[PDB]
Amino acid sequence: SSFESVVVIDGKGHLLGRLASIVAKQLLSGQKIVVVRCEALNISGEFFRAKLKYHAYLRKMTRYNPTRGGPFHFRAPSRIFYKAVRGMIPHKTARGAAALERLKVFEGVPPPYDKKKKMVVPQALRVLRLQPGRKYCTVGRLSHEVGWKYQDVVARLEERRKAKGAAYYERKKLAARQLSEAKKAAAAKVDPKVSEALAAYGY
Amino acid sequence: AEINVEATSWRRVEVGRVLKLENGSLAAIVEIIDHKRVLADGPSSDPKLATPRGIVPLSRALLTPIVIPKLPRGARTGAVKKAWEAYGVDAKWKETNWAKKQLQQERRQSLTDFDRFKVMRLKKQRRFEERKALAKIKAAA
Amino acid sequence: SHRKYEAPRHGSLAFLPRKRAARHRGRVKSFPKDDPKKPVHLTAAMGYKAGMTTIVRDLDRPGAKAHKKEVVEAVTIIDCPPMVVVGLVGYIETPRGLRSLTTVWAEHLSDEVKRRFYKNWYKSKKKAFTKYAKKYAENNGASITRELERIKKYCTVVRVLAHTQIRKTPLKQKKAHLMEIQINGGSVADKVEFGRSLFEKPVTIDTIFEKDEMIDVIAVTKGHGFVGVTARWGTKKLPRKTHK
Amino acid sequence: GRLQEYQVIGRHLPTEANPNPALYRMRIFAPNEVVAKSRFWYFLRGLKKVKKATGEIVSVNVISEKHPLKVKNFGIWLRYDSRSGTHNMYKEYRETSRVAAVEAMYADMAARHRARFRSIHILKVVELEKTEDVKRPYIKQLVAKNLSFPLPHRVPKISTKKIFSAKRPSTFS
Amino acid sequence: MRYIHSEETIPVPENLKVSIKSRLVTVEGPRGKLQKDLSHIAVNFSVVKKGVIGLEIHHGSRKDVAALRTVRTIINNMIIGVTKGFKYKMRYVYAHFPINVNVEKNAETGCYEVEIRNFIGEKIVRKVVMAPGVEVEISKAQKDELILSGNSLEAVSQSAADIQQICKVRNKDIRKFLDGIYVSEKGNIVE
Amino acid sequence: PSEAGHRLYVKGRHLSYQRGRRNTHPKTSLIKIEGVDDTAAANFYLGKRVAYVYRAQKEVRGTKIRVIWGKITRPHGNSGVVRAKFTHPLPARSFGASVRIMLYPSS
RNA sequence: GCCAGAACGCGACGAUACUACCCGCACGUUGUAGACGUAUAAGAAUAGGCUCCGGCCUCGUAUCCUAGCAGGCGAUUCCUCCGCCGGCCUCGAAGUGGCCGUCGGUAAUUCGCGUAUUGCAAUUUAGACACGCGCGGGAUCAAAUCCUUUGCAGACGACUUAG
RNA sequence: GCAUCGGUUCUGGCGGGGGGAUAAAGGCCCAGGGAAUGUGGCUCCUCCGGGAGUGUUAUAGCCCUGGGUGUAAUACCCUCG
Repeated sequence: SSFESVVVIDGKGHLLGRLASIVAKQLLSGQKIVVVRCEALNISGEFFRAKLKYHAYLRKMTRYNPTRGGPFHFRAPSRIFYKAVRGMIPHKTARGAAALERLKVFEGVPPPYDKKKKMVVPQALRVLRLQPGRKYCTVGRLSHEVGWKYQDVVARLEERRKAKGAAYYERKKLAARQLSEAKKAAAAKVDPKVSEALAAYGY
Repeated sequence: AEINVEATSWRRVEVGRVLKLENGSLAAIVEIIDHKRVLADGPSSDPKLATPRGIVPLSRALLTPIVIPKLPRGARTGAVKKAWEAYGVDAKWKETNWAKKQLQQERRQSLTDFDRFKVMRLKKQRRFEERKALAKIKAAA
Repeated sequence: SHRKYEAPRHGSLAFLPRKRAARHRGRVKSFPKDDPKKPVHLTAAMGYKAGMTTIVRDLDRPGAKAHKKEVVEAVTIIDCPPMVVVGLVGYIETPRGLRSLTTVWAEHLSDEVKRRFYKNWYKSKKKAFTKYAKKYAENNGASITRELERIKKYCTVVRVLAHTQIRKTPLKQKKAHLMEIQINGGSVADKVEFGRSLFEKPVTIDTIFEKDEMIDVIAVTKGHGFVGVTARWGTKKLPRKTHK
Repeated sequence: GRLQEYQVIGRHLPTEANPNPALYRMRIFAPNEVVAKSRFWYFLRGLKKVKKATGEIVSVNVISEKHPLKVKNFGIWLRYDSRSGTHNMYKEYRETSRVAAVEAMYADMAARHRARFRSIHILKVVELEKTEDVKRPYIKQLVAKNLSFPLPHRVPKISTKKIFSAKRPSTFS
Repeated sequence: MRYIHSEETIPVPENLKVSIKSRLVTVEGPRGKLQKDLSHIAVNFSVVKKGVIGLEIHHGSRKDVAALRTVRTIINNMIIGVTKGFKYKMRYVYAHFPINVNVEKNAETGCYEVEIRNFIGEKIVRKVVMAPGVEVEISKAQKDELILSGNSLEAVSQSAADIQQICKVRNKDIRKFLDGIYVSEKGNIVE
Repeated sequence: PSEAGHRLYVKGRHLSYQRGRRNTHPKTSLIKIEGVDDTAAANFYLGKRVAYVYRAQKEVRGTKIRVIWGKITRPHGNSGVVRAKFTHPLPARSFGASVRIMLYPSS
C-alpha cells in the first residue's frame, strides 16, 4: 500500500469487471489512474454470449424521441470499459463527478504515456483467476463487430511503436553489460575492509 | 529420427522429497494421503528446521531440489532421522540459493538506526570507486 | 384495438431532419476509393445550372420494343467555365479520424478569391495574403519548400483547393466559390508534384470527365416557405364537412 | 461441525416388578456431550419402549483414536432420506482417523445429494483391514505402487492488499 | 473424480524429423512441411525413448482426458501424410444429362479451380477453388473419374467436400433424382 | 550541500465518516495509514496525534494556514483502518485529502 | 452508399489598430477535489521463460538517490555528479529526445571557527499550474453590426448577393 | 501539555493448579506373533530403461499383543494470580 502521483495500468490480460472494481475504489480514495491498451481486455465465457448480451443492450431506446434521454451505446473499447466503471460510482453527485475527473482511458499507447512504467493488477489477471479449460474472448473483437471503425489504424500504429522499442532494448542491454563488467574490475582495485563490512550487514 | 521438444518439467511429489513450510521449516514426505494432503516429518537438531509429526496440505509447501534416496514409505520418526543424518539434508540445504536469499532477509531487518547510517556512508565509498571505473571503460568504448 | 385496414407509411424516415441546409454550397461527403495503380487525376468539378431542353436519338438495346428507333428524352445544360488551382492540403490518419496539418497557398491570388474572405469588401483594406507572399522571395522559399516535404513524408491523402471564374458568367455576383478536390494518383510523391505543377493555371473540364460515362450530382433543392402536413408528407384530406 | 465419538450408557428406571434392568450401549458422533445424550434417546426411542422421562443416563465417555498418525481406509454403511423416499448407501474414504471420516462423509453427502444433517443414520463404520477389499475406483487409484505426480499451474500467493504489482507473475512454482 | 495420470505414445519412423515448441508442431520429411497450433489444449509433450513421442495430462477430468487420443491421431496423420501422402477418388453419376468438367491451373495464385457445366442440364456455370497444396487430376484408367491428391489430409478432404456439396438438387425427390458428384474411395498415394 | 528531505510524520488519507448503510455520524472519522495491512501493525499508532492543514483566503495572525487537531482511538476492521476524533468534525468535503500523522507520544 | 452535426467535441489557415500581441524579471492581491524523494519505458508465453552463453538464473522484503546554520565561512583532497544557456541532428497518435561547447555549483578521506534565548510541544508559511499587476525592448496600424440593395430566400429573425 | 489517582471499557504478554484411558499418541528398551503395494540375496527376458517369479530381515522396513524409566510431555476443558 503506497500513494503514488499517477499510476499507469496496462490493460492487456485483465478481466473487465474484476479490474473496474479495483480501479473504482482507488478513484474514490484519491488516487489517479490511467488505463492503457483497452483494446486487449478480456471477458469470461464464450464470444457468442457476449454478442447476445450486447444486442439486448442495443434494443433499449427512448420511444418518443431517440435523440434525448435514451441509452447512448458507445462502441469503442475504452468506452465499454468506461461504462463499467461509471456503474460503480455515485456519478450523480459532486463527489462522484470529481472522482471521474481523475481517470483517463485510451486505445493503444498515446505519446505522453509511452516511455513510462506500466503496472499490473494481479487480483484480476486472467492466467491467475480463470480455470484452465474454460473459454474467454476479447473486447477488441467484440467492439469491431458492433461497429467500431479504427481497428486497423490502431493495429499498425502499435506495430510501429513496438519496432521503435527494440533499438531501445539493445541500449539497455549494452548499458547493463558495462555496469556489470565495471563492478568485477573495480571491486578488486581498492576495497580492503568495506566489502566484508557490507557483506556482514547484508549488502 | 531426431526430435527436439522444448517443454516444461516440474518437481514431483514422491517419498523422500523435503518441503519448505512458511515459517522456515523443513519436513520429509513419508506417505501421500491424498491429492491435496500428505504426511511428512522433519527430524533436525537445529530448532529452526525441526517440525512435529502431522498432516500438511500441499497448497502451503514448496518443492525443494533435495530428495532422500530410497526412503521406505510409512517409516517412523526413528528410521527417518537415521536417513536424515546419513544423507546430510541440513548441510545440503544450507548452500541452496533459497537459503542464502532467506538468510539475507533477517539480516537486513536487523539493522539498527546507527547501523543504517554506517552502511549508507560505506556504500558511498564503494560507489565512488565504481563510478571511476565505469567512466574509464565508457570513454574508451 | 388494431388498425382495421393496413397501409404503407407516408414519407420516409431516412431523410429525417427536415431543416434548412446549414450551408448554401453542396458538400461532398465521400470521394471514390483510392487506387495506387492508375495515373494521377482529379475526381470532381463544379459549375452552374443553365436550364433544360429536348433531344432526339436512336436507341441501341437488343431485346427491347424500341430497338433501333427514335426516342425523345429530356436533358439539362450545366455551364462550366474553367477552374484555377490555388493550393493543396494533406491529411494523416489518427485513432480519432483523419485530420489536416498543413496548407501551402500560391504566390499570387485573384480579387475573386480574396473577396471570399471578407463580408464587407468595399470598405476594407484588402490585406488577405499580403504578408504570406513575403514567405516567397525570402531565403528562396525555404519555409515553402519545407511544408511540401512534410506532406511527402507523413501524409496519406492529398486534396487540391480550386475556385471558379464567376466573372465569365452572366451572373450579378462577383464572389467566387472555393472547395477541395482529392487526387487519386498512385503515390504520395507523384500526387504532390502533380499538384504543384497546376498552381495558378487553369484546368478545363474535358481533362476531368469524358463522354458517355456515369456521374453523381450534389446540390441544394428548391425552397418553399412553410407548408402544411398535406403537402409536406402527402396525407389524405378530410371530408368536406369537417369543423375546425 | 467438529465431532467426537462418545459411548453412551442408559437404562430403564428400576421398579418393584423388575429391579436391575438391562444396559444399552451405543457409539455416537456429536460435537459435545449435550447433543450426545439427545442423539442417544432419539435412536433408542425407535428400537425399544423407553422414554427419557422414564429412564436415566449411566455414563458418557470419550473415545480417542488409537493411532492418529497412521493412514487407513474406511467403509461406512448409512441410510438417508431423499425428497421422495429412503435409501441405503455405502461409501469409502482414505484418511488417518475415524472422526474425520464422519466429517468427510457429512460434507460429501450434503454436496452430492443435498442431504442435511437432520436425515442421516450411521449404521456402521469399519476400517478396511486388508488392501484387496477396496471397491470404489476413486480410492483404488490412490493406493497404486510407486505413486508420484507433479502439480502444474499452481498460482503463487500474494498479499491481498499489495495492489499494483510491477511485473508479470509466473505459475511454474 | 479426476484421473491422476493419462498417457499416450506415438512412434516415429527414422525418415523424418519433428520439433515442438510452445505447442507448435512442425513435421518435415521427404515430401514437405506441415504445421499445427495446439495452444487450445493443455498437454505436456516429452521424449520417452530414442524414437517414441510421449504426451500426458495430469489431474484431468472426463471431458478433458477425452482429448488425448484426438491429439494422437492428428499428429499421426501428419507423420503418415508427409511420408505417404493422401489420395481421394470421386465418380460421376447421371441418368440423362452428361456432366462436363474443366480443370485449369491458375497462374500467380498457384491453387487449382474446377468448373462444372451441364449439371442435370443446367444453364449456369459453377466454379470452385481448391485449397493450396492439393492437386486435381482427371483419371485415365477408368471413365468419369476425378482424382484429388495432396499432403494435408484435412485440406484434401475439405476440398473434396466442397465439390460434393456444390452439386445439389432442389425441390425434387432425392430418392429418384440421384445426380451429383460423389466420393468413392479414400486412401494413400504410396503403396 | 545537504540536498536531502525533511519529513517526520506518516501521511494518511481521510476516507469517510463512521456510518451504517444510510446514516452517518460526523463525530468520528476513518483514516488510511501508509504501510499497515493487518490489525497487529495498526496497534502501534494508538494514542498519537494527527493534523489536517489547509489554506484559507484571509490572513489572521501572520498566516493563511489553518489546522485541526485530533488523535487516533482504536483500530477498525481487519485491513488497518483506524478511527479518529478531532476537536471539530472534518469538513466533509475533504474526502480523499491528505493528513499528517505525527509520532509525538512515543513508546 | 445516404441524412443531421455535440449550439460546453476537435484540426489547418488568413488578417489582427486600441496595451489586445511577443521577450526578461519584480513583486504580490487572487485561484486549485488537495507536492513534502510525488525517482524507476522492452515485447511475449503461463502444460514455460531470461541471459553479460558461465551455461547462469526465476516471491519489487528490489534498484537509484539519501550527512553539512532549511544546510554558514576557510583548509588538505578528487575529476565524480548536478544546472541554466548556445550550436547541430531527430521527433506528427495529442510531435519529443540525443550529441557537442562555454559557464556556475559540488565531503569519495580528514580538520579549524559560528549555532544558545524559538526558554519543556503548537503547519516545517517555503512545490507547480494558471490569472492579475510594473517596468524596458521589439514587431504591427484590422474588422464587425446598424444603414441602402437583390431574390437562388422568406411568418418576423435568419439566408444567397451588391454598395 | 506532562505526572500521580478514581469510574467504565477494549486489547497484548508472563507464572502456577485440577480433570480424562491420572489423555490418546510419540522416542529408547524387553518378550511374543504376522503378513505385503516383498528389502537384500537367487532364477528368468533386454542392453534399452527395466520387468516377471520364488521366498518373511539379511546390505531397507511395516503391522498386531503385553510390560518397563513415566505421578513423562503435549492437545482440549476448568481455575488462582
